[PDB]
Amino acid sequence: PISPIETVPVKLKPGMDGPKVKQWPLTEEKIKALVEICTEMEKEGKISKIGPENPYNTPVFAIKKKDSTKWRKLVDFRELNKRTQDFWEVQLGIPHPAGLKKKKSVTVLDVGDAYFSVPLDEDFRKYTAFTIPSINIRYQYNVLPQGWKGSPAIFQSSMTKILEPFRKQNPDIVIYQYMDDLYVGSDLEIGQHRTKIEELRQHLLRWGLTTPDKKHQKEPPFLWMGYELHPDKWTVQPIVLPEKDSWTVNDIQKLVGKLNWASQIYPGIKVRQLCKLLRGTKALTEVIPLTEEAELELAENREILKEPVHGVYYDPSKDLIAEIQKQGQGQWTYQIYQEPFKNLKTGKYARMRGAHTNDVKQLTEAVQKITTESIVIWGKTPKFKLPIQKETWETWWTEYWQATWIPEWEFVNTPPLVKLWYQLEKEPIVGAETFYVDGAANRETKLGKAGYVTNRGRQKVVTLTDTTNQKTELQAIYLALQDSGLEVNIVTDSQYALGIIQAQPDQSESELVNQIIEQLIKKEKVYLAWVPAHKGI
Amino acid sequence: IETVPVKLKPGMDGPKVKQWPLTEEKIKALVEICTEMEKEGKISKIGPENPYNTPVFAIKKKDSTKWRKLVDFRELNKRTQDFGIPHPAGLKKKKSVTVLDVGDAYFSVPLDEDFRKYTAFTIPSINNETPGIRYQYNVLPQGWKGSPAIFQSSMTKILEPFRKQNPDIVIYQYMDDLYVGSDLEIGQHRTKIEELRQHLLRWELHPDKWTVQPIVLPEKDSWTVNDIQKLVGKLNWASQIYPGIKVRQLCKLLRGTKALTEVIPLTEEAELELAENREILKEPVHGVYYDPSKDLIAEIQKQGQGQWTYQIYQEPFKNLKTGKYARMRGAHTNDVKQLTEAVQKITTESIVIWGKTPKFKLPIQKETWETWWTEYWQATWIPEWEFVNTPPLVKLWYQLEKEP
Ligand SMILES: CC(C)=CCOc1cc(NC(=S)c2ccoc2C)ccc1Cl
Repeated sequence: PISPIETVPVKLKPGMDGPKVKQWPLTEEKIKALVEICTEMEKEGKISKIGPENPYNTPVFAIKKKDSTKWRKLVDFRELNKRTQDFWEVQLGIPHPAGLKKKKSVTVLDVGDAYFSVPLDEDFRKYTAFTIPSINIRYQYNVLPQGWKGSPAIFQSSMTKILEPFRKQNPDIVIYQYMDDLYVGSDLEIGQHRTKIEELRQHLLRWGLTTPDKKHQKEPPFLWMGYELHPDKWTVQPIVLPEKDSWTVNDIQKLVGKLNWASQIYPGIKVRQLCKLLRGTKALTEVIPLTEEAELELAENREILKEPVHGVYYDPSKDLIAEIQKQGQGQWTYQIYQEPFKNLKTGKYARMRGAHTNDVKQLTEAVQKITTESIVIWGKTPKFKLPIQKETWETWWTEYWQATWIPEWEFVNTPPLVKLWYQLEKEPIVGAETFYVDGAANRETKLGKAGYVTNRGRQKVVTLTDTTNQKTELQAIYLALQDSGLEVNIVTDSQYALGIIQAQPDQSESELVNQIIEQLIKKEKVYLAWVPAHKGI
Repeated sequence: IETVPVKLKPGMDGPKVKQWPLTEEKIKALVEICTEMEKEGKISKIGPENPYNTPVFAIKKKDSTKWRKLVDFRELNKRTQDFGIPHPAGLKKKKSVTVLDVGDAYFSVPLDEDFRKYTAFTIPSINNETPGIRYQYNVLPQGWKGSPAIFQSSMTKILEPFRKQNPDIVIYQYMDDLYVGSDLEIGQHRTKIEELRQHLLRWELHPDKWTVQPIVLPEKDSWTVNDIQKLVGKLNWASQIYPGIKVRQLCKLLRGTKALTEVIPLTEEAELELAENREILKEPVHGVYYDPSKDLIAEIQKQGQGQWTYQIYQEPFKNLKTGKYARMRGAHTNDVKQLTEAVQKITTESIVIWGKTPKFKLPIQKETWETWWTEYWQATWIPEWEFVNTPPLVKLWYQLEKEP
């Protein structure tokens, strides 16, 4: 059935013209079917015949429904879609379960073939020209065509208008459109709810939009991209891991993919040894001998995934609480809840060390990421429970070179606490050895020397094969740190070292930097100073 | 009224910037504000057939507890054609200036039909449970560059009387704001401002006090190897600005593997060299002149303890102005607050002085900034910015700025 709604003006992108592709030759059976089917929607007014005044054409296909029984049709709009204008956002984001609120009842109204109910822009219609050839009849769409770029866009806005009055009339009823499904929830008593649904159904019917009756309507639980939605709680469908005897590269990858998704809900899941089987993989279908370490790991993961998890929905009248935990260097797990242990959402992040960072900086980044997803989901920011002392945060941020911040938070004594691994002295140490370190290397030959000399007479130097200047400088610093006692003063002219003085990183991409880092941590008191190069010093 | 045809620069297309997530609190504020404007015919709902978009958000000014809608037309403005438009070099000398929000005036004037599409903006929804509410302007939009331009005529008329009867007062219009400066003492100034308000209805700053501060060098009774080392480093780098600065005589004292704590007596030669350097530092470098055809740039450096330093320049080391900034009372626990405030004051000065907004180089991670800048913004305009890594040397230098 067609509807009396204002068509949305659709034009082809500036400078382009309608489709003109060839029509495939078909079997008499594929033709018979298309003739019959097309005559059907023809009588319905969905499609109208056209003459030679239309030079456009789209390829029509015929595919039997699941397993060669009755015949169905398909139109390949690929080209037309390329020439059609762009519309605004189709779905600017999906509602995450943790952002929903509980309802006494929810019903989904499949407005199925409503696409063919909304009238297309009359002018544009011509571009939808297609043909049913003989073995040895032209048509065009008068309504939104299945597969056409603009259909979903137009269809959505249409439903929006049509529903505007019903929503106003019923501000206690929640509707949510997704594709051709209409999710409607409420907190009314079942009988009342049933009534309003019908009223809605009739309101839609008033615009030709046919919808199924109670006898043919779907109901909860609702499978929503991973979650199993219930009117009072959402559930995570326990993930199944196939116990194979022979594994291929491809298989391992897909496995790790599913496992990595799981880790958000089930922290504890590990894939280190499983990822290790990919090293040097020559082909996607090559078989890999599962290392016992991987067997133990894969097994432990199945136990974890045995216990299904279910949580609660958002309660607007309650505060939001976000707690974070560091599982390892650069790994943080967080869970957001309103009532302790009654989780809304959980998650984790893996931070590739990158250039040079420190745990507090990483904590900061977690806090940041969380704050953002919260705003998108709940429209507000959580109060944070962070495994770090107010003293530590204060010391670090007040002197850090970059602007940084953490919203209202509260320390939670849940080990392991994140702390400052070391802190360079602000002024030279009295009664401490002074190492004047320096390193240089021939850029081209990759050959260098790293060394130092102390005010206490101590000296050293090393020749380095296959090194770079930046490395040499750092190596010098490493040596000074190795041969020095608990207290050390080190002067260098390395501009790169200036980075450490400022950022004081406790993790880096460079293994060498890390060596220095470990040494710095071991020291009681270190004072690092920089002096300009090629001068008197 | 009859509308002037506005167009995009040739070959350009409308902005298609995505909306940032907004808090419940401000989504509400916007919906309310927009339903009202819609009734008043300022804006209209649009369909998906319009693909353009521009970010929107709400802020409350200090001394204001009522939400005010703000749009990010930066992208559009950049694509909107240029169009006579003055800047009084005397406003920079006034004893006092007052900023005025004349944004409302624009809503009276209609916007050319064909350009309206390009002003599309979207009110989002919490958890995407509802489609975005799409609107577009029908009248002149606040924060757009074309608006002050087209309203120019009407504006000059309205002001001419106050102008002719008070040629001793300077009035400058930069977008939604009007800067009124006078040398008249606070009494007459404030009263004359209130009068000017009424004049408009019917239809505190201090400009040169912003004196560039010199770089002061430390003074000790006795200097240590470390002290000298720090000093020499500062100067060596500083020679990029003042080439007359020498550091050899001092560097000479630094020869030898001495302990950093070792006390060193200055040679009469070194003493001179230093005294001479202080002299050169007593005043800003010669040869720096503003070029209206080049972009203005502002660098900011977190100095800790609530202090921040900045430099406005067009070419590196050739600074037009430099200054320090102490955090406002209230932001005692957060940088983002202090930074935005700083950004705002600096942009203002740039306006007063050159009538142009500086491109900022901010010492902050993009994410941190994007997430919270709106929460503290209180200006009708939005300047350009990029995120950078503060070089240790440039920081140590400006740290040495003179104070009262
Ligand atoms: C996202 C989605 C599939 C919603 C329908 O399923 C549920 C939704 C809710 N709660 C809300 S607030 C709702 C219901 C219809 O539309 C909305 C926005 C609760 C339980 C289920 Cl099972």
